[PDB]
Amino acid sequence: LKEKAIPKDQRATTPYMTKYERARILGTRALQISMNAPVFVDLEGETDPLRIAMKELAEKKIPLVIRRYLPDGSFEDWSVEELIVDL
Amino acid sequence: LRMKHGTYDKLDDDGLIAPGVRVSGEDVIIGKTTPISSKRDASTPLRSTENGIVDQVLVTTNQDGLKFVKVRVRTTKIPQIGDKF
Amino acid sequence: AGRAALYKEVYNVIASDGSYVNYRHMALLVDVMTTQGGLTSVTRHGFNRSNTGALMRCSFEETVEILFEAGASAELDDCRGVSENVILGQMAPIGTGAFDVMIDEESLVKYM
Amino acid sequence: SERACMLCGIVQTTNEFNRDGCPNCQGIFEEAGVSTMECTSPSFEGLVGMCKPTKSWVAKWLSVDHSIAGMYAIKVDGRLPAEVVELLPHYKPRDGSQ
Amino acid sequence: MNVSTSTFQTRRRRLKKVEEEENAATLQLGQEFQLKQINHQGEEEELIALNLSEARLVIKEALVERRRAFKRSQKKTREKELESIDVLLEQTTGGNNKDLKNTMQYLTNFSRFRDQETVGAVIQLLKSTGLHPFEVAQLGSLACDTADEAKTLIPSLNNKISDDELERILKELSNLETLY
Amino acid sequence: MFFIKDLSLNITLHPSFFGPRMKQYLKTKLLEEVEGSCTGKFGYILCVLDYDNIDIQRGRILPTDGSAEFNVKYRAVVFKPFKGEVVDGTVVSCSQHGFEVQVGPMKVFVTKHLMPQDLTFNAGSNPPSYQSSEDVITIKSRIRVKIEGCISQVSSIHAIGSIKEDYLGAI
Amino acid sequence: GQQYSSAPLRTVKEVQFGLFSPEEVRAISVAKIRFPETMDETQTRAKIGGLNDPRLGSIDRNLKCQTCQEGMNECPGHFGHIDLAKPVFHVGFIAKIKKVCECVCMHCGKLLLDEHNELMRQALAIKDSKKRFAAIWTLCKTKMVCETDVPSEDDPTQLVSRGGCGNTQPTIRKDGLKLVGSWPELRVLSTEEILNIFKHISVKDFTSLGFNEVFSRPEWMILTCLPVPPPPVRPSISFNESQRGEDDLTFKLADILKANISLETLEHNGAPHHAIEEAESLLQFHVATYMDNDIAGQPQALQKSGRPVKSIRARLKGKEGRIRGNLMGKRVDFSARTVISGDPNLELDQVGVPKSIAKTLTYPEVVTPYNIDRLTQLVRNGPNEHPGAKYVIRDSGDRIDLRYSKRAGDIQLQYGWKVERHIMDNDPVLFNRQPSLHKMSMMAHRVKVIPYSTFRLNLSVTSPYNADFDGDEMNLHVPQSEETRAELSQL
Amino acid sequence: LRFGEMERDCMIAHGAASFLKERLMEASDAFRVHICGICGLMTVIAKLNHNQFECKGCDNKIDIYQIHIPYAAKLLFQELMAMNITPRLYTDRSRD
Amino acid sequence: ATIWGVRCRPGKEKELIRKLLKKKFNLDRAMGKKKLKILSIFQRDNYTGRIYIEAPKQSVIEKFCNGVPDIYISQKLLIPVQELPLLLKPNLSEVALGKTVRIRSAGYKGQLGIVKDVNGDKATVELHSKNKHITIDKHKLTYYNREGGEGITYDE
Amino acid sequence: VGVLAAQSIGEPATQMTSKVTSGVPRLKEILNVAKNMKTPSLTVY
RNA sequence: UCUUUUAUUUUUUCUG
Ligand SMILES: [Mg+2]
Ligand SMILES: [Zn+2]
Ligand SMILES: [Zn+2]
Ligand SMILES: [Zn+2]
Ligand SMILES: [Zn+2]
Repeated sequence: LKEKAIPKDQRATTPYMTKYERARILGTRALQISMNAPVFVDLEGETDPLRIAMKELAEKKIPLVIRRYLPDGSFEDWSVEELIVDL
Repeated sequence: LRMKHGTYDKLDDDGLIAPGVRVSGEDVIIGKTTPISSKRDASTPLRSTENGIVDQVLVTTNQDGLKFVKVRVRTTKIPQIGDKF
Repeated sequence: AGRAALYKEVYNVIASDGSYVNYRHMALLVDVMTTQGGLTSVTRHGFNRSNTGALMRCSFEETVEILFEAGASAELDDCRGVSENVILGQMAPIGTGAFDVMIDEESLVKYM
Repeated sequence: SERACMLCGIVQTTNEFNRDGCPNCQGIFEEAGVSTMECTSPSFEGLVGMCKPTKSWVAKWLSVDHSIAGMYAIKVDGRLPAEVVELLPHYKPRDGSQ
Repeated sequence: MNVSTSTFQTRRRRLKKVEEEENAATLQLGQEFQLKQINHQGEEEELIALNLSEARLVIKEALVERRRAFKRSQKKTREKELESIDVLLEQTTGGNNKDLKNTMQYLTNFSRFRDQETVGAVIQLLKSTGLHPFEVAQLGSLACDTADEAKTLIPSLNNKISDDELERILKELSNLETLY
Repeated sequence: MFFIKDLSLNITLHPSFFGPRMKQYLKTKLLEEVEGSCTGKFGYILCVLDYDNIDIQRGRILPTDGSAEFNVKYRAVVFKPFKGEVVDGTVVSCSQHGFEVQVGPMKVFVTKHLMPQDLTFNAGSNPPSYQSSEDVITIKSRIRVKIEGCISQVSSIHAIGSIKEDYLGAI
Repeated sequence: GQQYSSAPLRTVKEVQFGLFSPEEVRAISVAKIRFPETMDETQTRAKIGGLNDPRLGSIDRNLKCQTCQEGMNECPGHFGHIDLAKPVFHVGFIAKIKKVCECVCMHCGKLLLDEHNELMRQALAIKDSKKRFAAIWTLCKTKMVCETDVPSEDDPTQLVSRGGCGNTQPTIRKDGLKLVGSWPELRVLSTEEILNIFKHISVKDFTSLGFNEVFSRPEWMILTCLPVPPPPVRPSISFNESQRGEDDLTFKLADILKANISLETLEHNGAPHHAIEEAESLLQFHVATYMDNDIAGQPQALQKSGRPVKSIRARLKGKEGRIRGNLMGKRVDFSARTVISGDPNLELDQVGVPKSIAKTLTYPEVVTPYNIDRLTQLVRNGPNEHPGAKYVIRDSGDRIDLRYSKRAGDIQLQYGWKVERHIMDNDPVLFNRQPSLHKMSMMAHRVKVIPYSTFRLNLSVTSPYNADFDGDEMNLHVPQSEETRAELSQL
Repeated sequence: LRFGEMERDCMIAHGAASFLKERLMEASDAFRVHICGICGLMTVIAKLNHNQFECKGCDNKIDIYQIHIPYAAKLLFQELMAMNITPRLYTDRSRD
Repeated sequence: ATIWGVRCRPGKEKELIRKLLKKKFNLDRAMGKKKLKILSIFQRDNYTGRIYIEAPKQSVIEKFCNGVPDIYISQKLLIPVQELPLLLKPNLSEVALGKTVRIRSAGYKGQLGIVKDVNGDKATVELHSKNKHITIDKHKLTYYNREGGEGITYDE
Repeated sequence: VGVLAAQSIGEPATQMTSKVTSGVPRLKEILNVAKNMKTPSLTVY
């Protein structure tokens, strides 16, 4: 049943990236870069996957989406570049 | 059969390490074979976290006549940082 | 009134020795203790007699008795519990497992 | 060494059979002309430590009430000879047959 | 065994032992072959069936737009049709999958209607009859002549249609048969 | 009997394969995984429809591994034989024990204990054939068979056929 | 285990509970266990039809299970089944059986009350199964007779026939491991009669009670077909090379099976009805001590050595049990403990690590073109220097140990492989004080390689750990994945 | 080293779910077990060499799923199944 | 009908009935006109761990079974009359490894040691004065016979 | 937050040192809703 | 061309 999906409008969640979120996206992208996924930013002599993921998040160029599960089983898809990561 | 990872070169013909020779890590000190109806070794290796010098070795016979052995190993402990006083 | 009085008593206990603990920790304690009708004790007979996950309940003291009860009653556990996900060995919804990460197909193709 | 009689069930040493025969069945055995060795067997089960012939209701079932206090087996394997089966019509097989 | 294809009906199969209704042609279908079915957006609809001529047409289409997809990816009588469809499949698939080839051969030596307009007319007529999709697919697939004969082929269809109307649809179908 | 139906599949894609060619690579893998497969539960998945409009939704990234599981929704024509159905097919091979009839993608086996008496095998024909007083059956001939039973194997389905009722025979 | 499988990769999302049916046990078991002898008979280990039957699972390293052909490393174990000649109660459900029996009629198998009664409708209205069951039990305790008819709501004088028999109900009591009914005509209720009434109970009758027809039907409460666990649940111990000891559970299974053999033989032969009774009592005792070794008010079962037998509740209940001891928390690889020291010359977020612990622990990193040269230098250095590696994982999963491989220069690194490089500087590693009483008592630091045998930590950090340098010990846990180093760094 | 209940508890407090996974599953003990859709028990005769998966009693051969769980959890579930409790593992969320 | 079943240790029904019955002849010989009220004693091979004695009163049986070891007189049951006919029914049923060696340009000069494992191009030796293993190339180390004396380079 | 509050309330309990009972026994008594009370008290203004 | 072992439980002792 796709009725549980909440469209882009009506979303009643925080637009700011949660610290747990940012932890997971950095870890996920660091792992992908380690396992030889493509790189979306210029490699300025950076070899550490975690730091490459840091630079990618800073440039807001990670092709990832957080499905932000609501308590009742509902959910909201948030694009990572659309999330404002300030902390 | 199943021998231990310890080095067996140090052991003498009697199968017992003599004093004045180092034994380190898993080096065997007593050479044991446990035949049953092929040699099927059952030796007692040295402790992996222990190193030192074999200080003394004694061979006797228990009350049942079976051979008994006691092997004393000596080491020097100099104080290090983690040592407690 | 029972909840707020019990908060006041806990705060008195914490402050008797001079220790200061933030209000909302006590608030959340009293609210879990009073979330049902009465004051559910933090004991064998209290919160552990609730309707939470069977595996979570047996993770507390009375394990085999609760497991026998769950088998008799054919209880279904939804595996939304921390103890459940620890026991079965999945990434529990703790702080990062509350969501999942998804590839952005459209953005990936568009940037190329 | 132990042997069990096949008619009255008295059990005792093969030696004591060889000396005194069968105390309960001596008359019948002599009348039929059969030695006690053939009418005894070594295979027996279900002993009975037997005291009161005239008062034991177990004995009333097992047909020992007319015998002496003694040593009796509920089962004694074998078929009794015809030369005593005919002369003791009231007997029944002790192996549970019939 | 292998990576299987999942299912959309959230089945209630919670420890119930094998209780599937007996597989039969008397409408005693499986649990997943039911009249009701859930669409992609989540709406309940009636099962849609189709005849052999529909099978050939939809397969031909699906192959065609698959070819057009391959193409834009790389940018950046009874014999000619057989040969064209053969070379179509050969250029489409690698060649190892012989099952599609066998199905091609079967569907192309057996099907009644060769025209999309005739196909649409028959679908509209079967809609007017309003019978089960399985039933109408069978009727458009198999060849029949007489009402009693057709009842014999489908014994389930006892109390579903009048003899006069079955004869009517049958003669209408007979006229709509194409002569290759 | 060739029903169009709703199917979906989980495809796990290793992180190295993320890229511009995400679409076409997954497309090809899906076609290999679906074409030619067979399952007793669903029948026989012959051909996936609307290739160009298959929706590859937002795929999960697995927790332990970066591998991404995509649930693809699609339409596909599925075939499952049913007990008690009349179908015509072509004989592929003949023997004293049976002659194997090709029905769609799969073969139907017919036993002599369910055949009319008049039909009689003759081994003097090359290939071996069955003769009657009104018709002759041979490999290159269309024959109408009545499926009564189905048995499912690991990667196939088999059907049991007979011809006793009216209009069941060779045309 | 560790091998390719073509099944889908999956995570569980519910756990259903219930009971085995005897038919389910019979259908799911791979073998029947009938011979009490476990092994050693005629110097053959494959005791067919007995305990530790190879069909139940591999007993040792043989690469041959006779069921899956996958070896002990992969075999999950397959149960046997033993059909008891008579049914026997479940220890865990003694109170439950008593409760149901006093709730329901012991002749017709019907509840003493019905929706005709107001209190009964109120009790049934409770949605939650446990409180509902409690309500019905409290109501049916007072009733001690089956009324064939009950007054009607429309007219009290009018009596409506509720159905069922008219037999007066007995007072059930618990004496030891059996139930005794006082009608007084006091008598022990036969477990066969109890199981008879339980099957005769209707579908609605227990659906109203806290039971489900599909999951846990009330007759399944009683053991008729005991499932015999596979060898991995009951592994054998070795005193010496020749002296082998069967596990406590295996010993209890052998005892139960001997009891069952005696009982079925005694059934087949003459049944005095009291020898049968004592044999049934012994079988129930053996099952009860096998499955629960802490029965109140009853002699405790002793092993050969005179010590309590390690039973199911014994292994699942205590802190060292399977849940608390082996699942809530449990032993860990890629970790070290040692004494701690204060080092004011170390940054706040940084911890000194002994060189030996550094050379011991490793973190596996996948090969990339970014660090191919670095990983080549480390694989050349080998395990024997601090910067190096201990293992290399090939794509096929074949793992080569550098200490035992002399061709380390020849081994060329390829993308996709994994090298178990040692922990270098700046690697996040969790650092733990053992009385972890609060969140801040477990934090991740940055490794600093230093040659000495203590964990040097910057000394402002001792406050959250509540740590001294008076012999305290702390742990270091190395993350094994980039995912985990990331979450350790930013959380 | 024994990742105690206190240690697990502090990790829950911290929120490092991937660490708690990798500590309790990858480090301590990881076992792949096969289960079937109908009953969801670890009694699937899975001959991975022949790629044939069987579940007697439910007769199915298709709805077979592999799950990675700790050996401790596997052995607890075996223990309970001996104990006539059903630790039954399933997929479809029904109550939602 | 007064037949009472008594528990006793299994495997010795034969011997316990033997001791009881021999004791009974001894007693009956000993006593005068009054002689004790025990009617019969027996057992079954199929039913182990138990004996069956037919006697009128519990104190008579207790008095009789005093002085008999191993009998569990504390467990007796009065067998009901209905169970007796069925009970009494007649029919039931390299050369550098492990050698002594010295180092000659390193911080550990003059250290004797024993070769343990070699990984190619480098040998591991345990210092004979300190508790450490060290890795160093073999061509640069000198090997001796088992006993101290003549020294040779890596040419054996 | 639940675990956070549990640890935040448990940590002071370990370091706890006109009358009314206080300290660890009092915290235990609050946690364990007890019908009987060591030192009942009623403050009436 | 790799592999290759270190029983179990009951007790006691102390360590933080
Ligand atoms: Mg300290
Ligand atoms: Zn005689
Ligand atoms: Zn197996
Ligand atoms: Zn009744
Ligand atoms: Zn199943």
